Amino acid sequence: STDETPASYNLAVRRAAPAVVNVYNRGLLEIRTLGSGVIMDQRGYIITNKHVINDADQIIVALQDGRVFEALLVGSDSLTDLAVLKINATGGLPTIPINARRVPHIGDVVLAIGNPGQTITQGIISATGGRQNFLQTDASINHGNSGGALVNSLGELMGINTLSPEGIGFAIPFQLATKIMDKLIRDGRVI
Amino acid sequence: STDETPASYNLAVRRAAPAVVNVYNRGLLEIRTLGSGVIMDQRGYIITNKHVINDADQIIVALQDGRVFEALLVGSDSLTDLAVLKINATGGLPTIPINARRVPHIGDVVLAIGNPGQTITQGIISATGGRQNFLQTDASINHGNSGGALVNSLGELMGINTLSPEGIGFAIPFQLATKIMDKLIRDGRVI
Amino acid sequence: STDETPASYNLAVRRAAPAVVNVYNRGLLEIRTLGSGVIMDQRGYIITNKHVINDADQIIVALQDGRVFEALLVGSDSLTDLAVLKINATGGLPTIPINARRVPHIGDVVLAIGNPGQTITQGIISATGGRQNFLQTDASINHGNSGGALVNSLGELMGINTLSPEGIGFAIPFQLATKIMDKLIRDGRVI
Repeated sequence: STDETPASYNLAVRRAAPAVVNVYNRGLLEIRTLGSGVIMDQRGYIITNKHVINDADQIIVALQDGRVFEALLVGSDSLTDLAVLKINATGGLPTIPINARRVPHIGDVVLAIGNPGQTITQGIISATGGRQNFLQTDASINHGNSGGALVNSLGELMGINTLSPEGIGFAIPFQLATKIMDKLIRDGRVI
Repeated sequence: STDETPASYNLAVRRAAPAVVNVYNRGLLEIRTLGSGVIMDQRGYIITNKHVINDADQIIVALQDGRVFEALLVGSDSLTDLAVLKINATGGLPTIPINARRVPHIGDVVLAIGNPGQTITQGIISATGGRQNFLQTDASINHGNSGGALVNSLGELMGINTLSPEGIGFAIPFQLATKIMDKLIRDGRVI
Repeated sequence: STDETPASYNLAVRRAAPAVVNVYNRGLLEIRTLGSGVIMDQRGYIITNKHVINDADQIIVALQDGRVFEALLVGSDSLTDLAVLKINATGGLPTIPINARRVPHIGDVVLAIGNPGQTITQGIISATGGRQNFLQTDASINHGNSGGALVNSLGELMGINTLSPEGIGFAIPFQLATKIMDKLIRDGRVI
C-alpha cells in the first residue's frame, strides 16, 4: 500500500478547480452567498446561473487563490438559465480548460465542481445533451455547486451545473454554453 | 488533455445498452410508459418486473434502434418480482451480454441501465446476493431504470434492477434470474 | 469479456473490511444493533461513534469472521463524536490498514465500509478535512455505516464515518482520529 498510488481524479481537480469561483451579492451592510461560477477566458468572462444573479444589487466574485473582484452582468438567457458576468483580468486569470474537439460519451466519468470551501462530487454522463436537451449525470448537483463546472477525468469542461425525474442532475453542454455566452457578449440578452 | 482519453465506462454502455428496452402498455387510445426491460436471448425472451406488467391490457416493447414489437407474457414470479415476456425475433435481436463463469465481487463497478431517452447510473456492488437474498448497489435505482440491467465495466449482466435501508438499491443476481426465467418458460408461473 | 477483468475496488474491500465490525447493546433479554466500528490495533482497541455507544448497558462487538467479544468503553470525545472501546485480543485480530505517510487528496476514490451483512458504498473525497474541520465525501454515509471506516483504493484508512448541506457525508480524518484515540487511551475522556 505504502508504495502504490490511490485511484484518484485529483488531476482533474487541480486543472479545473482553480477556475471555479464563488459568486456573492452585496446588498446595502449584508453579504450573501449566491452560488458558483466558472471563468471561461482571459478577457475575464464568467458563466453562472441566471437564478444566482437574478436579484443582485452588487455582484462579487471570489477565486480560490484569494482574489476578489466585482463583476458586472454582461447579459443572461432565461431558457438555459445561464448568465455571463465580466471582471477586470489582472495579468493571470485561471480559466476552465475547454476542448472543442472532445466529444462527450455516455458513461464518461465526470466531476461536479462548485464553490458554496470548494465541494466536488463524482458521477458519470447518464445522458448526452430550448435549442437542445441538456446533459444528465448522477453526480450530485445542488445549490452548493449550481452554476459551477462539470468536468471529465482530464479536467475538460463538459457543461455548466444547473438546478431544475429523481436522482439525476443536469448540466448545460459546454458546446451550447459557449455559443450562448458568445451571443450574450455581442448583443446582450438574446432571443 | 487533447491527446489523452477520458476515464469512461462507455464500452460497457455500447455492449449492454442496445439490449435494454422500454416497456409500455396500450390501453383502449392511451399509451403509458410502464418501465424498462432486458432482452436475454435470440429466441426473443425479455425479463422485466412483475409490477411493470401487472395490469397491462397490451404490452409493447421498444428497442433503442427504433424497432417496436408487441410482447406476450410468458409468466411471472411474485417472490422475486420478475416477469418474462416474448416477442417475435426478426433476424438480429440485440441481447444482453451474459457470462455464466463470471463471479461478481463486492466493490465491482456497476452501471444501472434503464429506459424511461436511455438513462445510466454508476455505483458498485455493496453486497453480493426467496431462494436467496439480492444484490445491493449504490447506483441509483428508480422507476426509470426498474426492470433494466445492472452490468459491470465489461458489459456483463450482474442482475435485474428492482424496486423495494436507505441509499441502497437492489438487483436480482443474474444467476437466479436466469433460473427463474427458464422455469417460467417451461411451466409458466412457478412455485 | 470472458477474458478481461471487471473494474473493481474489491482489493480495498478484502484488505479493510475484515477490520470493520458490528457494535451491539445487550440490555436486560434484548439485543439491539447500535452501529459499526473499526479495529485499530492488535492491543484490541476499536473506534466508533459516541452516539452509537451513548446508552449501552453492555457492549458487544462482532467480527465478519464469526468471533464475538464483549467490549469495555475506554472513553469518548463529544466534539468529534468518537469513542474508543477495548476487547481482549485472541492471537490474531484483523486491523484496519493505516498509512501515516499517506496524504489524502481531493478527488481520491473512497469506499465507506459499515456493518449494519456488510455494506459498502463508493464516492470520492469532496473536501479534505473542533480542532479541525472534517473530511467530506459523496459516498453514502448512513446509520448502517456510521462509525465504520472510509478507505481509498488501496484499503488505507482515510477517516471514520460520522453522521451530522445535503448529499454530502462526513468522516473524521484518520490523523485526527488517531490522536483522539491515543489521548483517550491515556487519560480517559479528554478536553
